[PDB]
Order: sequence, then structure tokens, then C-alpha cells
Amino acid sequence: EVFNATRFASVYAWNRKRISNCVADYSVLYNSASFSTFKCYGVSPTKL
Amino acid sequence: LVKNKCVNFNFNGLTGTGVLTESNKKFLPFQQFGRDIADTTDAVRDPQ
Amino acid sequence: SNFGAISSVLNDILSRLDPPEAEVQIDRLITGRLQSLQTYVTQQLIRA
Repeated sequence: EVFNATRFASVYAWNRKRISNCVADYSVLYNSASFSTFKCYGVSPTKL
Repeated sequence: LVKNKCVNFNFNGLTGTGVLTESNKKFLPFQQFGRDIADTTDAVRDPQ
Repeated sequence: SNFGAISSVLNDILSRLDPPEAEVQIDRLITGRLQSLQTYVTQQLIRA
């Protein structure tokens, strides 16, 4: 619902989300070459 | 879960080496885990 | 003390990062820890 959102907010009006009590499977994310830039700071994406 | 044989433990991300046993000390309901002296994880409660 | 690193425990650093970017953090841990051990050994030697 966040990545496939119909519209995105402005950069000056960045919207902040709440995510809790759920299982995250980031393996699907970086394995798809649909993102031009995928940079991580402080944690390896392969070990998420 | 294993008790009397030292293994690799990983409780909600926190991980290390050693052996486990039932704690003579008692936690309060909110408490997650304890630490003896400095950087000595001495007791955790099973998340399951 | 983390000695300016991301964390203090080795397990968290090795889990969060990958070696080509972890090695700097483990190295920054090593320099401080070696300094502390050298200080302790020097103090113990003069005391002895």
C-alpha cells in the first residue's frame, strides 16, 4: 500500500508512516530490478 | 528449545553463545531481558 | 563503550553489516579495545 501507492506526497510535505505488528520480507524488494536507486546506510540489505 | 547443552541462541535479534536454564531470579512483566554487570546478557524470557 | 562504532557487541555489528563495510567497524573496536588492554597490563605490571 506504500510502494504501490496511487499518489505520493511532496518532498516538503513528506508523509510519515506507522508500521508495527507484522512480518517484513525485504527479500522480494531488492530482488526486483524496479528501483533505480537502492542504497542502505549502516545495515546490509542482504541480511535484512 | 534446549536447556542443558550449550548452543547458539538468538532471541528477537540478540544472539551469542552459551547455555540456558530456568532463572532463579524473577522478572517484572514488562521487562524484556537483563544484563549482569556490563555487557553480560544473563537472562532473557522466551518470546513464544 | 562502542568507541564511536555503530554498536559495542560484535554480534550486532557482524549481523547488521557485511565484511567489506563491517571491517572498518570491527577495526575501530579493535584499536580501542587493544588500547584498554594495554593500559590494564601496564598498570598491572607496575603494580606487580
